[PDB]
Amino acid sequence: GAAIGLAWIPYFGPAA
Repeated sequence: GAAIGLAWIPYFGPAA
């Protein structure tokens, strides 16, 4: 979704 439900990973990097 990249809306809100998935707003934890950014810590590791959006383009992991």
